[PDB]
Amino acid sequence: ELRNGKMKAFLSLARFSDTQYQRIENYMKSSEFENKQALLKRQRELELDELALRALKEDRKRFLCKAVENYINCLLSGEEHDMWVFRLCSLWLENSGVSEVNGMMKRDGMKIPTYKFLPLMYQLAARMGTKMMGGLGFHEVLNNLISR
Amino acid sequence: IDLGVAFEQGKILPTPETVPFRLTRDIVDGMGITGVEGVFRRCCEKTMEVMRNSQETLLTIVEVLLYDPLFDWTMNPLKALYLQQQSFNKVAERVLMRLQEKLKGVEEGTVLSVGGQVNLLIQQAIDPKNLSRLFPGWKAWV
Amino acid sequence: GRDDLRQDAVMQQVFQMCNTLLQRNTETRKRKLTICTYKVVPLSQRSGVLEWCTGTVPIGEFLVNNEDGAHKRYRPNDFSAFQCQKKMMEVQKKSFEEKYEVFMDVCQNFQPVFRYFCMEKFLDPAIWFEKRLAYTRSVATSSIVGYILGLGDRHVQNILINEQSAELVHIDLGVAFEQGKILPTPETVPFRLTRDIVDGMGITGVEGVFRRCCEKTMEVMRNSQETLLTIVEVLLYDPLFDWTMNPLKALYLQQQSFNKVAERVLMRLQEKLKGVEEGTVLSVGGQVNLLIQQAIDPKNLSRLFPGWKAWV
Ligand SMILES: COc1cc2ncc3c(c2cc1-c1cn(C)nc1C)n(-c1c(F)cncc1OC)c(=O)n3C
Repeated sequence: ELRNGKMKAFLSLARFSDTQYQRIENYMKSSEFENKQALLKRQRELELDELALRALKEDRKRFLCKAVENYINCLLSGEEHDMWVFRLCSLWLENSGVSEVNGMMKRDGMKIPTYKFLPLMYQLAARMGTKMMGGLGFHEVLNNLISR
Repeated sequence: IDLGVAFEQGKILPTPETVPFRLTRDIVDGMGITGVEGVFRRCCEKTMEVMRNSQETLLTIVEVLLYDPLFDWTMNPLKALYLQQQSFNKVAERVLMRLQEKLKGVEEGTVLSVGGQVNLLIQQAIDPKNLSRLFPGWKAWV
Repeated sequence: GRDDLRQDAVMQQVFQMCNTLLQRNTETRKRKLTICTYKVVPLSQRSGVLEWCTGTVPIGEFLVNNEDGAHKRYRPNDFSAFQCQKKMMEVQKKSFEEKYEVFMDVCQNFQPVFRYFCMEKFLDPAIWFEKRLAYTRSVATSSIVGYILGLGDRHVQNILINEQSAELVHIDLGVAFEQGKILPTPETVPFRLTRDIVDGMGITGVEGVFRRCCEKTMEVMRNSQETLLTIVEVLLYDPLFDWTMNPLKALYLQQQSFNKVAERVLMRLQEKLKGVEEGTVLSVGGQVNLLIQQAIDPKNLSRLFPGWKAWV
């Protein structure tokens, strides 16, 4: 029961963080943002925009990291929400170069039982390559996961 | 079988498919005297409501699927000619959006209940207006 | 002079149409929910004449006047408005967390005193209650209508309160249709619902009459979404309407792509009317709750322009 409670608590936190991250990403890709940037493009205002953009990217990265961590924690505990591996792998693949989600996959992503990634085998094997390397390189971690 | 065409890519084809699914007269006769008014409508609304409740999971699954490099869903003129004898990111975002309105239930900019959506789908499927326009190879009368 | 008044006139016409829609519905008609309106007669491109609302005073003049403002007669030991404005201007160039800390520090030492308006002007408890109820209802209907039309630049000097009736009148309607968010240091609130306006409502704040009037107005907005959509669509395609924000107005406020931006504004207004917010369909109560929390959030208020005077 303590495990089941942890799984639900981790899943709820992951969903909230994912919602906030998706909101930030949608605002980034939204037409209002590009319209505001174009209006700026027409000297302190440029600096203010740069600070705002940097802080927004920082918030997006923070929310993404929290969501990934909580998804990893949720998948470890039990088996009712195995289907959230789809969201987890989508977040990982889209954010290949974060170097923090890759680190968390290298450390705690390996602890996940391997059978949970089975529905995503086609896409995972399609994405995997050899361009990136290193301990935290995306391709190296993906190759290790495929091998396991 | 032959699941090559999906995600409304048949609507892009010449002589587009104008029905959500095949609900021709033979299929309706298969159910019996009650037709679509009986068990068919109830089962459709229940499965539609279930798919509505799990919209997030379906959206995530489809988003993972379409971003697969080798999936190759988008229609190209070669497949278009074979069937009836970067822009990729925009098309993917568009189909994800369309799936989102389908799961939420918004059709033609109008929010609809499960029953209303099912009724609209059935009336499109059995509509002679739509069935007449289809390709002869589709065999709507059959 | 040297100003364009056509935008104010057409905003007034849209307000009149919204008043008619509110009057038609029984639920709002019982509550006497109306939008205060005035006659604007533009005379040229840069000149015009318009009605003077007698018996009204700007809320900024009543609240934060330096010689006889409410925050000086009341709470004399608190920060002066000058110190608050100076601090908020100083923290402008700093990071967001510094902005939040400075804003909360100012708000802690600058407390609302707007509740005493009706208390001092109306000494009979029955009249005081009636005027306070009218004030709350006016705030609710003005906030909802402004959110629907995307009204912006709602600073202290752009709102008038009628001394006799205790009702709020909105002026200087140049910026609308969510164009304030395109500005530098963008506005992040649907409507002005700062601590003074909330305090003036009463001890209940937004929990009581204000929330319900917001839901009633929002429901009326929803039921008439198609007529409102047609009115706004006719309005925006006016060649002389000139609503799109341009850099000159952007610098002035803070010291064909037209078809695409117009259709974007139409879809945004349609989503507002049906209640689709951040991609999730919402009930009237849920949409009202979201709008209220976005309006009263100190996080959003801190990032605003000091000219907007969020602490006020
Ligand atoms: C219909 O237009 C108005 C009616 C007013 N009626 C009373 C009143 C006003 C009014 C201002 C306007 C107005 C609209 N625009 C676009 N510009 C102005 C200016 N002002 C007022 C003010 F609030 C701010 N700035 C100046 C003001 O007076 C000169 C005030 O102190 N009182 C008592």
